[PDB]
Amino acid sequence: AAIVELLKQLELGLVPYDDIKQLIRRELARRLQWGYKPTYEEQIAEIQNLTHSLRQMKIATEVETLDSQLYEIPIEFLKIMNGSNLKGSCCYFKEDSTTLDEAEIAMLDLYCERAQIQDGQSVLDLGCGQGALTLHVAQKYKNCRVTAVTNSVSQKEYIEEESRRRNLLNVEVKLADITTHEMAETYDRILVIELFEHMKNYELLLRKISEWISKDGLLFLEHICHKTFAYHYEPLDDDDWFTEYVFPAGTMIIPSASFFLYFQDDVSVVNHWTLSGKHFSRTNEEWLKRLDANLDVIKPMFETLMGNEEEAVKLINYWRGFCLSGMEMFGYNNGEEWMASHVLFKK
Amino acid sequence: QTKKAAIVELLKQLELGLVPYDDIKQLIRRELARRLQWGYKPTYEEQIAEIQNLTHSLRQMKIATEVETLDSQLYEIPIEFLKIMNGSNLKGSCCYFKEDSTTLDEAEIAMLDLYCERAQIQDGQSVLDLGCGQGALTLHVAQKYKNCRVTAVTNSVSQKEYIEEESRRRNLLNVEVKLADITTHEMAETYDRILVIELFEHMKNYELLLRKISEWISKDGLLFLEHICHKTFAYHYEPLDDDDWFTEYVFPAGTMIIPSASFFLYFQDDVSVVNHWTLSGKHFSRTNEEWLKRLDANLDVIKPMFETLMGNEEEAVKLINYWRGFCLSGMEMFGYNNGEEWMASHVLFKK
Ligand SMILES: Nc1ncnc2c1ncn2[C@@H]1O[C@H](CSCC[C@H](N)C(=O)O)[C@@H](O)[C@H]1O
Ligand SMILES: Nc1ncnc2c1ncn2[C@@H]1O[C@H](CSCC[C@H](N)C(=O)O)[C@@H](O)[C@H]1O
Ligand SMILES: COc1cc2c(cc1OC)C[N@@H+](C)CC2
Ligand SMILES: COc1cc2c(cc1OC)C[N@@H+](C)CC2
Repeated sequence: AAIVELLKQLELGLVPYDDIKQLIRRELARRLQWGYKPTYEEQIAEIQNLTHSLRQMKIATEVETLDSQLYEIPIEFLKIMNGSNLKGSCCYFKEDSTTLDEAEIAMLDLYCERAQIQDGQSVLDLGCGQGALTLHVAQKYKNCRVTAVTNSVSQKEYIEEESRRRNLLNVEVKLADITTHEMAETYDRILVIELFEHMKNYELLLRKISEWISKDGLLFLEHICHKTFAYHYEPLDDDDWFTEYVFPAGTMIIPSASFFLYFQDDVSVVNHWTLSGKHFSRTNEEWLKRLDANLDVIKPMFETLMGNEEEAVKLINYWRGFCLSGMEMFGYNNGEEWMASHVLFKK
Repeated sequence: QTKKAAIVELLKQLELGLVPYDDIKQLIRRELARRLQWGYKPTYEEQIAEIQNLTHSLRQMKIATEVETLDSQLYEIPIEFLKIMNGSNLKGSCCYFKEDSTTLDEAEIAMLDLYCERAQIQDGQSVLDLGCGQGALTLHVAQKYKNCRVTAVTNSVSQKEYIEEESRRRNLLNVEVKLADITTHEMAETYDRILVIELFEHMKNYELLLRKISEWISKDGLLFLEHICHKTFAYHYEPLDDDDWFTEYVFPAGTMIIPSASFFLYFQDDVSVVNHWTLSGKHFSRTNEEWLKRLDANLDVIKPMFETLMGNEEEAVKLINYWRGFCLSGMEMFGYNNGEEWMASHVLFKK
């Protein structure tokens, strides 16, 4: 009700950044109050309830209404906001000199390091995005056989096209929905960068993925998380505007750092890392600098995409919201609440 | 320099029973505080990396070290002493106090019931009790699941003693007891439910131990585990520094590990976690406290017993204050910060 006018102000870009950030922190602080429990017994039971609950769901509900609101994004826009590698996920900022572009590379190298990728292997990039990791792995290891899987077509066409121009003869893009796709091939490395947040039955999904791992192969998983608790992105109450601010409810789950430790039926954990929230926070902060600095080019292309001025404005302030959501959320408490998690699995 | 010698004087005062209970609790809390400080990390990244350093280093060890010198200093205790210090079932592990007026006996019973609930024992099952102690669980499960066939495993000639005798004395078919080093025991038998109550703390290489135990699980069988823990970090029970007198006060060096509550989540190569609970440190705190009350109230019968077992009053004194420090260590460690630091973890595994 009284949030209906806040959402409207945010749409019209009336609320300045300082004010936005503080209103967001208020919402985060309320989420921590909600998520943290007085006794560790309860805290653990809340993870046990969510794990058991997801085990009676389908691999992912509402699969490509997610992929037409987001992910079917103009390439030309993502080239403005994202870095050169078009990484649509956490980047890694070692030092403060670290630009967005280096931060992209740093994170991608770390993946290859931590997934233990060697020149002649089959490599599978599930939820490939704009192909940042696929192209990286292809340029880096000439004899690797990379297969990037997406359900989008704007993504598929770009990666295919980009391979050709970068002259990467070892990339293969496969258009499919992973929730229902079955493939009889098998791979030495499987890589999943921030896909699981959109899915539900991690048991069925990891059972499905476990079979695409050849013997002695490995599955590498990045997911954002909270340090301690886990939850569906669903409003706390009548006053929570932040949860559905950017992601439409039902599209998102925020795992605990330990979450997929509870899903080791068909894969077994080998290694586990986490990584400060300040990394994704700066990533978002550089995505935001990128919008605001290129408004002059963004407005006219938004203005033609939405044949309209009623709405070119709402879409630009949507993307600010995205950025400021990630900036403050993962930034919260010097990066020690919401953060990223890296898990390495064998069969 | 003199702080090394200050410590050794403290240790002998404790052996001689010259330090009042409150002074002991105060000093223990100071070490505890310092372990928390050494344990917690300023970034979560460093915290998780610490768990990985330990999970990985254990995988290169053997299943257990100091095995028979653990069965000698501890776990070969005269039963006559245990019936005084422990409650009716001689449970030498965490009991469950739901209400402020829960007795020790009641509390033993409540934990034992909770094990059967969480391991989902059912009247027609084959049950293996690894590291059975004085068989508090074996006898309990045996009793009113008459068509179970409980099997207890111990490397302690004194523990095989008491169970076999007290199991025919209560007119029980089911109970069978085997004397074996679990570190080296192989067996071609196979069980619907394997219960492990506070055994792993003495082990090292958990990947090798759990590989072995899973081979003893029947199809659709379960593994139920209890281990004490700290909620966040894990560690070998080795001294922080030279001023740490508490870490080796009770348990011999290199015989104990304190896992994180999350620890065995990382040892799932041959088993698979189905459920996971923790349980407030107030239960084991209160348990150790009820044990301590039972000592002091029966010094009249414990003193001659310890004289008879030792050869001289000097060592009988040292021994009774040993057991006091056992229970005091337990009280303060697990009751620390209202029981939300050191505590008990329950894990249910399938094959
Ligand atoms: N059900 C599904 N089937 C196939 N691909 C999916 C999918 N759901 C989401 N995706 C893809 O997975 C990606 C998750 S966002 C991650 C982007 C990319 N992995 C990167 O690192 O930059 C989206 O870009 C989308 O293309
Ligand atoms: N290496 C080893 N092999 C077999 N048993 C061992 C062992 N190390 C310790 N134990 C046994 O494991 C138990 C740990 S104390 C727990 C006692 C019992 N489970 C109870 O709850 O009452 C003791 O009985 C000890 O004798
Ligand atoms: C900006 O906030 C978020 C950004 C992203 C994610 C989650 C965010 O906040 C929870 C998920 N990744 C899959 C895509 C990027
Ligand atoms: C009293 O402190 C402890 C008691 C016991 C344990 C650990 C204790 O302190 C860490 C372990 N169980 C195996 C045996 C009982």
